[PDB]
Amino acid sequence: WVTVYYGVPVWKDAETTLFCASDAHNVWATHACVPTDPNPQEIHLENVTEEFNMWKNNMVEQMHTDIISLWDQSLKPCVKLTPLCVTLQCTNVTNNITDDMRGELKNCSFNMTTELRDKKQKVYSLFYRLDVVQINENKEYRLINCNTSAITQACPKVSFEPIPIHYCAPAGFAILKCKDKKFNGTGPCPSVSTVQCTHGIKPVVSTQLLLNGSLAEEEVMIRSENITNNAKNILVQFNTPVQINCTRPNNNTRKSIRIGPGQAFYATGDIIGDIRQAHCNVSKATWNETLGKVVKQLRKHFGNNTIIRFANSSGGDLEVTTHSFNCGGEFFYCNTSGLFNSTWISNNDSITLPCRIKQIINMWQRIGQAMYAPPIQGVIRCVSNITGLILTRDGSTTETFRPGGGDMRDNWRSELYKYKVVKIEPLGVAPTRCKR
Amino acid sequence: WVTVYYGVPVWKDAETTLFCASDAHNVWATHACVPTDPNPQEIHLENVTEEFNMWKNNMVEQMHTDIISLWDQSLKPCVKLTPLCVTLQCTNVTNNITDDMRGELKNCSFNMTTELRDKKQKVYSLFYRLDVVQINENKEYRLINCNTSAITQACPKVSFEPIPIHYCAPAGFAILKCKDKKFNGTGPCPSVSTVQCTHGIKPVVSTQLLLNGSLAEEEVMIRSENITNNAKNILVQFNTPVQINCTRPNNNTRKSIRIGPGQAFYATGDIIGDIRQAHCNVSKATWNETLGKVVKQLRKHFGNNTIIRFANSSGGDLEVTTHSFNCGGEFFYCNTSGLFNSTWISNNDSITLPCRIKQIINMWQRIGQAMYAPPIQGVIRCVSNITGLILTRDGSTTETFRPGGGDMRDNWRSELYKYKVVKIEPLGVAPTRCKR
Amino acid sequence: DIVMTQTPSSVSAAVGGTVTINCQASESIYSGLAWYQQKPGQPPKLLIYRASTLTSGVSSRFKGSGSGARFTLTINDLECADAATYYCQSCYDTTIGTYGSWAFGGGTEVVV
Amino acid sequence: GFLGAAGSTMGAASMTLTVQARNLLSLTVWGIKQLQARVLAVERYLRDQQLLGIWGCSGKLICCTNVPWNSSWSNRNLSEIWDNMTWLQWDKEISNYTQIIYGLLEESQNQQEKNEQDLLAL
Amino acid sequence: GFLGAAGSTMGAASMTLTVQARNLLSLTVWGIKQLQARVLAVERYLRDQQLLGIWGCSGKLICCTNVPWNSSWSNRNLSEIWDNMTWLQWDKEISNYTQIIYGLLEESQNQQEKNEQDLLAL
Amino acid sequence: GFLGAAGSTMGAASMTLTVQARNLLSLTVWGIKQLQARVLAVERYLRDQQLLGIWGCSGKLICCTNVPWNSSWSNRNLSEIWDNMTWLQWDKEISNYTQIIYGLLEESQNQQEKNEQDLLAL
Ligand SMILES: *[C@@H]1O[C@H](CO)[C@@H](O[C@@H]2O[C@H](CO)[C@@H](O[C@@H]3O[C@H](CO)[C@@H](O)[C@H](O[C@H]4O[C@H](CO)[C@@H](O)[C@H](O)[C@@H]4O)[C@@H]3O)[C@H](O)[C@H]2NC(C)=O)[C@H](O)[C@H]1NC(C)=O
Ligand SMILES: *[C@@H]1O[C@H](CO)[C@@H](O[C@@H]2O[C@H](CO)[C@@H](O[C@@H]3O[C@H](CO)[C@@H](O)[C@H](O[C@H]4O[C@H](CO)[C@@H](O)[C@H](O)[C@@H]4O)[C@@H]3O)[C@H](O)[C@H]2NC(C)=O)[C@H](O)[C@H]1NC(C)=O
Ligand SMILES: *[C@@H]1O[C@H](CO)[C@@H](O[C@@H]2O[C@H](CO)[C@@H](O)[C@H](O)[C@H]2NC(C)=O)[C@H](O)[C@H]1NC(C)=O
Ligand SMILES: *[C@@H]1O[C@H](CO)[C@@H](O[C@@H]2O[C@H](CO)[C@@H](O)[C@H](O)[C@H]2NC(C)=O)[C@H](O)[C@H]1NC(C)=O
Ligand SMILES: *[C@@H]1O[C@H](CO)[C@@H](O[C@@H]2O[C@H](CO)[C@@H](O)[C@H](O)[C@H]2NC(C)=O)[C@H](O)[C@H]1NC(C)=O
Ligand SMILES: *[C@@H]1O[C@H](CO)[C@@H](O[C@@H]2O[C@H](CO)[C@@H](O)[C@H](O)[C@H]2NC(C)=O)[C@H](O)[C@H]1NC(C)=O
Ligand SMILES: *[C@@H]1O[C@H](CO)[C@@H](O[C@@H]2O[C@H](CO)[C@@H](O)[C@H](O)[C@H]2NC(C)=O)[C@H](O)[C@H]1NC(C)=O
Ligand SMILES: *[C@@H]1O[C@H](CO)[C@@H](O[C@@H]2O[C@H](CO)[C@@H](O)[C@H](O)[C@H]2NC(C)=O)[C@H](O)[C@H]1NC(C)=O
Ligand SMILES: *[C@@H]1O[C@H](CO)[C@@H](O[C@@H]2O[C@H](CO)[C@@H](O)[C@H](O)[C@H]2NC(C)=O)[C@H](O)[C@H]1NC(C)=O
Ligand SMILES: *[C@@H]1O[C@H](CO)[C@@H](O)[C@H](O)[C@H]1NC(C)=O
Ligand SMILES: *[C@@H]1O[C@H](CO)[C@@H](O)[C@H](O)[C@H]1NC(C)=O
Ligand SMILES: *[C@@H]1O[C@H](CO)[C@@H](O)[C@H](O)[C@H]1NC(C)=O
Ligand SMILES: *[C@@H]1O[C@H](CO)[C@@H](O)[C@H](O)[C@H]1NC(C)=O
Ligand SMILES: *[C@@H]1O[C@H](CO)[C@@H](O)[C@H](O)[C@H]1NC(C)=O
Ligand SMILES: *[C@@H]1O[C@H](CO)[C@@H](O)[C@H](O)[C@H]1NC(C)=O
Ligand SMILES: *[C@@H]1O[C@H](CO)[C@@H](O)[C@H](O)[C@H]1NC(C)=O
Ligand SMILES: *[C@@H]1O[C@H](CO)[C@@H](O)[C@H](O)[C@H]1NC(C)=O
Ligand SMILES: *[C@@H]1O[C@H](CO)[C@@H](O)[C@H](O)[C@H]1NC(C)=O
Ligand SMILES: *[C@@H]1O[C@H](CO)[C@@H](O)[C@H](O)[C@H]1NC(C)=O
Ligand SMILES: *[C@@H]1O[C@H](CO)[C@@H](O)[C@H](O)[C@H]1NC(C)=O
Ligand SMILES: *[C@@H]1O[C@H](CO)[C@@H](O)[C@H](O)[C@H]1NC(C)=O
Ligand SMILES: *[C@@H]1O[C@H](CO)[C@@H](O)[C@H](O)[C@H]1NC(C)=O
Ligand SMILES: *[C@@H]1O[C@H](CO)[C@@H](O)[C@H](O)[C@H]1NC(C)=O
Ligand SMILES: *[C@@H]1O[C@H](CO)[C@@H](O)[C@H](O)[C@H]1NC(C)=O
Ligand SMILES: *[C@@H]1O[C@H](CO)[C@@H](O)[C@H](O)[C@H]1NC(C)=O
Ligand SMILES: *[C@@H]1O[C@H](CO)[C@@H](O)[C@H](O)[C@H]1NC(C)=O
Ligand SMILES: *[C@@H]1O[C@H](CO)[C@@H](O)[C@H](O)[C@H]1NC(C)=O
Ligand SMILES: *[C@@H]1O[C@H](CO)[C@@H](O)[C@H](O)[C@H]1NC(C)=O
Ligand SMILES: *[C@@H]1O[C@H](CO)[C@@H](O)[C@H](O)[C@H]1NC(C)=O
Ligand SMILES: *[C@@H]1O[C@H](CO)[C@@H](O)[C@H](O)[C@H]1NC(C)=O
Ligand SMILES: *[C@@H]1O[C@H](CO)[C@@H](O)[C@H](O)[C@H]1NC(C)=O
Ligand SMILES: *[C@@H]1O[C@H](CO)[C@@H](O)[C@H](O)[C@H]1NC(C)=O
Ligand SMILES: *[C@@H]1O[C@H](CO)[C@@H](O)[C@H](O)[C@H]1NC(C)=O
Repeated sequence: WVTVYYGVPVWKDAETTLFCASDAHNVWATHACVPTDPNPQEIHLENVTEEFNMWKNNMVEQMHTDIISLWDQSLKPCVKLTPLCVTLQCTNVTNNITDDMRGELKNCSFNMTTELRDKKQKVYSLFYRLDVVQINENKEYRLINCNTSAITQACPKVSFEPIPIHYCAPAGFAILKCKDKKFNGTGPCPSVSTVQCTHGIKPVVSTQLLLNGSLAEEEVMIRSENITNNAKNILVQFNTPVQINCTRPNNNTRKSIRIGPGQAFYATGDIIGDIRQAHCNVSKATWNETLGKVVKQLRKHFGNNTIIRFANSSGGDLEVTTHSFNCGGEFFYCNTSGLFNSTWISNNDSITLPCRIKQIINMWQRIGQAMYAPPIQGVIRCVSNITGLILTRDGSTTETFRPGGGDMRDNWRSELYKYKVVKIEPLGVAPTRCKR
Repeated sequence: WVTVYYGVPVWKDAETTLFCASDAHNVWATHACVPTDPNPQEIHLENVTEEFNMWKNNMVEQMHTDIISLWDQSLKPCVKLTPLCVTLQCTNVTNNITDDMRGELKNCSFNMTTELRDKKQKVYSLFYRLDVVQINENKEYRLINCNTSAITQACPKVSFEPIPIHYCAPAGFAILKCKDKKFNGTGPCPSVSTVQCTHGIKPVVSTQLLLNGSLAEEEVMIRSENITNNAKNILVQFNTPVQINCTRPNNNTRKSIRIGPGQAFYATGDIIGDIRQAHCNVSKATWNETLGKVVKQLRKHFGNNTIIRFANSSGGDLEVTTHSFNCGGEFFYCNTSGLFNSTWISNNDSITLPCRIKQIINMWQRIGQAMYAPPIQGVIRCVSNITGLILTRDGSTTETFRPGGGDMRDNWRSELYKYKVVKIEPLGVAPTRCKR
Repeated sequence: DIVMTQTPSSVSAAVGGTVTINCQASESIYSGLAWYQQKPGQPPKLLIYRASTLTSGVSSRFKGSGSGARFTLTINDLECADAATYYCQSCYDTTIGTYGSWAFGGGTEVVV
Repeated sequence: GFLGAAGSTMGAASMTLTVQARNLLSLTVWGIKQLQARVLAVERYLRDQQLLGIWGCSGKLICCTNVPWNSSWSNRNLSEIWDNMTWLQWDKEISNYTQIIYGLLEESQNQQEKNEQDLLAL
Repeated sequence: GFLGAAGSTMGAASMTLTVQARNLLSLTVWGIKQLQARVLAVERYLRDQQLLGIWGCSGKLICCTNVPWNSSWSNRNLSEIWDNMTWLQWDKEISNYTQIIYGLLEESQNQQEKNEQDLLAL
Repeated sequence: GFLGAAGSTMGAASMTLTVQARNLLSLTVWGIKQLQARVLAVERYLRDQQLLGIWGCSGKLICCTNVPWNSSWSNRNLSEIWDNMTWLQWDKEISNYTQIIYGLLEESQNQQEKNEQDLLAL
């Protein structure tokens, strides 16, 4: 009566270690990944439904951990800049500088160490206002992190380009994927297929806007753990890109300073041509249409005649109040208020966002490990696809939404929401009419 | 009809990871190897031929990588000498010094750090000319690597003796070996046998001459990737050793200087007795006979009446123009022109080679990691077996050959040329007359 | 360690016509075989080397072939040219990898 | 397709059992992680094979045993189980008897082997 | 000798099959390398055993199957293959049909096991 | 109990053989140590299974062979060995013949498989 069957096609929810694969000096060491399958297979499961939950998906946690650990390993061999924690004697840059950019750059000089222990050298360099603090309340200044953390120079040969990786299941596991074009992140998913590896995902880091991800295939999607709870984020995925063009219109020079045997510091040298403010342009008509689509869908949760208003972010550190990104190797902090300034009532041009630049970066919102971004010579221009927003509710007929930042995890759960990891359990039994 | 057989004696070329074994404070950590088999077996394969290629043998690559990595691990716990990058005030040693050695040693003094951060000490030591550069074009000098690399003192307790290791295949693999006494490195090898482990191979490092390897059993062998191509090396294996006796006839003292808590630097102290030039002696008659044998075999590739001439090396750094070796813990750079000075026409005494000594060593031709060799007290004498040469063609009836250096890989492919790694593939099928 | 077996030990003929001598190696010698003719009173003379090449001290009358471990010698016409004992010699010892280890089988007496 | 039979009924799915069986074996970040994953995959494989060995089903995808169905585990008809239900549904229906059945299978095999020795000793 | 049969003919070599079978299992430099090598050796062993399981040849060095020889794979005679050829030569002669034969063996075993269950259910 | 049969006689102990069989598989300090231990445990398991395969006892806890007892190994009576002695005592009594018996078992199995092929070819 009891018949034992091996190879039974059943599974259970499971948490395991995933490995990366890559389709082939990068900060994320993507060369360390397993080469991908040039033609991966996908199997449709007929008559199979499954329950998914993107808010409890541990694939997000592994991606978060791998990214931070790789980032830290990439700085391990790079030169430390601790000899720079000196008193800087410093004044402003006033040569051909545009107003409202005036006061942003400073010309500082100091006594730096050199190749021999017995010698000192006088050097000078330019710094951005956001990287220094005044101590002598020319005036004495110090680098902003000298009383809290060590500063490590990023290696100039290492790229920050967000080259995508694929996550792949180990033997004994499978990754289930949703195909439902309207899936909102939780509950039954009527159309499921299996893959061994995920689509390539770019480890892009941003705050208020998501700059280079996937677009919704059909309708604009609004996803949240609750919607109702004002303590939760709302992730909005666009079904069309919004093009954004960013620039740093200052032709800079770069020079190296030897600070000890085998070690050098890269300093901003001087500026060729006039000094101008960094900025980003967003097409105006596209932005307007894009919000109109978002509002029509937000209203489904708030009421047919509910008014929706957008407002800018709350006060706080640039890292949480501005739109930040790494592009061309520079770290931009842009003012987004020009994008969130409207009230939506029931029934060519551009928006220019001014930006600030910082060289001393606390990359993962951790304290004690500061990275110094060496300057880049020449002029930087970037073009990217805005694919979505992170919004919060500002919380009786009007709702107000504000952009905001969030955990790094929220920028990855937006791509991994369709995937689930299960383990295969091949043994099972059933009654039959046979006996040995 | 189809019968499946398991344990079928067939194999394919393969690349895997080999592990070391050793027959049992050493720089190569040979104690970390698997103890060897006191009586290893070898199986002759009757009626089996195989194709070998020593120029594409990946066993060479693993040996190269293991040696470099072990070398670096051995210096990990050793004291750094960065406090020595100071201005040295320095003069010549003129006390009882032999002419043509005069100017080689210098008496330098400097302000060194000490146990307490608040104190400095005046110390002096002797340096070889090749380890310093003049900066003030007594005169100011600096150590030669202070503008390019960190200097690490080798631990005085660590031995550089080239204790041999054996490479062994993992389960599922076998190492095939040639027995053909005239095998020239490529093509069919009529007599093959199997081993699990290789013979012991000494990790000896040298340039122009190979100082302690295997000898040819019968005839002198000339091996090359091409012979015809002037861009390729020719490896010549002797069938008899040539004895070479090297010495450093200077009785030196050694003293330690405390440079900080738990740290000390080893300095050359002073010289007891007269100061003399380091040198090596090669028996003259043996060298002459040995070249005559090499020439008779070289002519087989160049023509019956072709004249063969030997000449010394081209200009460049000592690391590539001289014969270098590590013996007794000292690093010698010897002038070999006395050995390559003849023209060979169709149809007791000694050769003395003067030598130079360096303490700051860029061991693997890498830049950024410099090793400092602490001095050795007393007098050093070494005796070794020259087993072969690395020659290149200086490229119409006369051929000229010059000794030269090469990759470290060429000193190991000369021992591993007889071995090949294959993997075993035990399943196969064949037609038979049976059916279940 | 290579053992050569030679057969027949005694071969004869009428005057005129051919006879053959066979030789079997215990292991392939990859054609490293030599044939020698030893008349009473002298050392053996080399006739054939590397299985089938003549030394030119011998005419086309002596021909042979083979490969691997098995070889034969054919004497095309016997005019009472000899009363030699013919020997099969291995010139390569595959167990050593050299040409410095030789082996001979017993010989064959040819009578005519 | 590896899980292609997931939507098939039990009597339809258990014909493609080798499809899943063939896919069970298949110091830096992304370095040490692979070594650890490989070891665990091997352990899982071996535990399942050991159980088939213990129950006397080694080398088979389908094996009959001599253990009776106790009814209370599932009182469904064979024509209902094999034709109108999938393996996922079945696995849920009797998930809590897994340990009962395995214990019964183990004892039966021990008794069988002892009896075979008594006959070979005759 | 582990590869001692390499120069033997197929019909001579396949008598010493256990010689090779017995030798398949046998953070510093030369530290981590051994751990990685051991794991891979285990995986190779298991993949070969799984195939013998799937084809119904588990536990045997020599097993007959019920799959016909298709001739086009090799049209040699049995007296030629078994007596005048070595396994290295044979492996080269039919190397490109390896995947064909394995697929045929797998399907045959699945059909056999299903039929045995139908008989035990009778 | 895992070693509960240690004090039992041989004829009593060899009824609970699955108890021990089921327990054979079960970069920081206490990190790397577990990974190394797991690999070695797997290797030990596989070596024992390979021997049972080679001797023709795969899948069994108890298997009869066709190898005779040579008497000189132990000249005790069956009623003495099975009823008045434990496995620990027995293991000591014949510990030095272990390699003899294993060699005999291996050759016997090779002869048996070759003969079975000759019959299936008939
Ligand atoms: C969103 O996606 C877009 C599109 O993929 C991406 O824009 C790309 O950014 C990279 C880096 O800023 C650009 O690549 C550079 O192009 C210039 C053109 O002359 C080259 O000179 C650069 O090479 C130098 O810098 C390299 C830095 O590692 C060095 O390695 C190299 O040796 C040179 O020094 C470099 O190729 C790329 O062209 C754009 N793509 C387009 C279409 O413009 C954008 O950055 C993404 N957004 C975000 C926020 O990540
Ligand atoms: C080619 O091979 C030859 C022969 O093997 C080899 O010569 C050997 O070199 C070593 C090292 O130079 C010699 O060993 C030394 O012998 C002296 C004799 O009194 C000892 O005092 C030495 O011991 C001191 O130094 C050790 C260094 O680690 C310390 O550990 C120890 O505590 C002592 O301080 C040491 O034993 C050896 O004697 C010679 N062999 C002969 C026969 O002379 C040669 O170097 C090789 N060539 C190359 C280039 O490698
Ligand atoms: C390191 O120095 C900075 C700069 O003085 C300190 O940050 C300031 O802390 C005061 C505390 O009330 C704030 O009002 C200032 O606005 C802060 N300055 C900036 C630039 O944010 C910082 O707290 C010091 N760190 C420690 C550990 O004392
Ligand atoms: C971001 O940009 C907006 C406008 O470009 C800045 O808004 C101004 O803020 C001052 C603060 O009191 C107001 O008085 C002005 O009326 C605001 N202008 C507008 C058009 O609203 C805003 O301050 C910028 N944010 C930051 C952090 O600099
Ligand atoms: C470090 O200092 C050395 C010594 O001055 C530099 O090497 C010299 O470079 C010049 C360049 O033309 C050569 O002509 C000299 O012959 C070199 N000297 C020696 C001793 O080789 C070296 O280049 C400096 N390193 C760096 C990175 O600048
Ligand atoms: C190696 O030794 C040889 C001779 O022992 C040196 O050769 C001398 O070089 C100078 C350079 O112009 C010549 O004028 C002499 O005539 C050479 N002597 C002989 C006998 O040829 C050679 O320079 C030494 N090499 C080095 C790098 O010092
Ligand atoms: C999904 O379910 C449908 C029916 O619910 C299955 O359809 C059967 O397909 C077979 C194929 O030959 C037909 O013979 C049956 O008659 C179909 N069912 C009905 C009710 O007509 C379909 O095969 C299922 N998918 C899978 C993977 O089994
Ligand atoms: C290598 O080849 C030779 C022949 O080519 C094999 O010799 C055979 O050895 C067996 C041993 O009993 C004899 O019965 C055969 O008659 C021999 N062959 C001939 C043509 O006489 C030798 O055994 C082969 N080596 C291996 C390992 O098989
Ligand atoms: C330990 O030894 C004692 C006797 O020396 C064993 O006792 C036997 O227990 C069985 C249980 O049914 C009885 O039938 C036997 O008659 C007992 N022996 C005697 C001499 O009466 C006891 O079982 C042993 N323990 C173990 C684990 O076997
Ligand atoms: C530098 O910036 C400070 C900021 O308030 C300003 O007061 C000062 O006048 C500036 N100096 C120059 C030279 O512009
Ligand atoms: C900084 O001061 C130095 C002093 O001479 C000057 O040469 C340099 O141009 C200044 N840099 C800027 C950007 O004002
Ligand atoms: C360097 O040190 C000297 C010492 O008196 C000081 O006067 C000078 O201002 C320092 N220079 C800088 C740029 O800090
Ligand atoms: C997602 O859709 C499901 C469909 O029933 C719904 O229950 C769930 O509440 C939706 N998610 C949110 C955040 O509303
Ligand atoms: C958040 O979701 C839970 C789900 O049950 C719900 O009970 C809770 O009320 C939600 N939060 C708010 C503020 O509604
Ligand atoms: C943004 O628009 C302004 C409008 O005049 C233009 O001058 C500027 O160059 C644009 N910026 C970019 C990045 O194109
Ligand atoms: C970005 O640059 C492209 C260049 O062709 C331009 O067409 C596009 O309109 C620009 N986007 C914005 C927002 O100005
Ligand atoms: C979009 O354009 C229409 C045109 O009249 C305008 O009324 C509306 O306010 C615009 N919306 C935004 C967000 O700019
Ligand atoms: C948002 O806009 C208001 C307008 O007055 C401004 O005061 C506030 O500081 C802005 N928020 C940020 C983060 O700039
Ligand atoms: C928001 O809209 C008001 C409408 O008059 C405008 O004055 C204000 O400048 C706008 N804010 C931004 C940041 O553009
Ligand atoms: C910056 O100025 C230098 C001066 O020659 C010029 O060569 C370079 O192209 C300029 N860079 C840009 C982006 O204009
Ligand atoms: C933006 O989206 C368009 C859609 O087709 C795509 O072609 C383009 O490459 C995207 N740009 C980026 C930076 O991904
Ligand atoms: C030291 O060596 C230099 C090298 O040219 C020489 O000129 C100088 O005279 C030497 N000094 C002594 C004291 O010998
Ligand atoms: C170096 O100079 C010191 C100074 O007194 C002297 O004592 C010592 O002997 C000198 N060393 C040599 C080798 O000349
Ligand atoms: C040590 O420092 C003092 C400071 O004046 C200097 O005079 C002396 O020459 C230095 N000594 C050496 C050996 O460098
Ligand atoms: C080695 O010997 C083989 C024998 O045929 C020959 O073909 C090959 O060219 C030789 N190697 C060189 C470098 O000549
Ligand atoms: C090097 O060897 C290759 C082998 O085919 C040959 O073609 C080439 O000509 C050789 N080089 C020279 C310079 O002959
Ligand atoms: C080399 O030969 C010379 C000849 O006089 C001798 O004095 C010297 O000691 C020898 N060197 C060695 C290392 O034996
Ligand atoms: C090396 O020293 C030994 C010591 O007996 C001597 O016999 C030999 O000739 C010397 N070799 C040379 C090249 O002088
Ligand atoms: C070897 O010795 C002979 C003796 O006459 C001499 O002619 C020949 O040139 C010598 N060769 C060398 C390389 O010294
Ligand atoms: C080789 O000998 C010649 C002889 O004049 C010499 O000039 C040349 O520098 C020597 N080569 C080396 C590396 O010493
Ligand atoms: C090379 O031979 C010539 C021949 O006269 C000789 O003068 C010269 O010194 C020799 N070179 C060396 C380095 O011994
Ligand atoms: C060096 O000199 C010291 C002085 O006593 C002596 O003891 C030692 O043996 C000498 N070393 C040699 C190799 O002669
Ligand atoms: C040199 O070769 C001879 C040859 O028998 C050997 O005995 C001696 O030990 C060898 N010397 C070295 C250093 O290997």
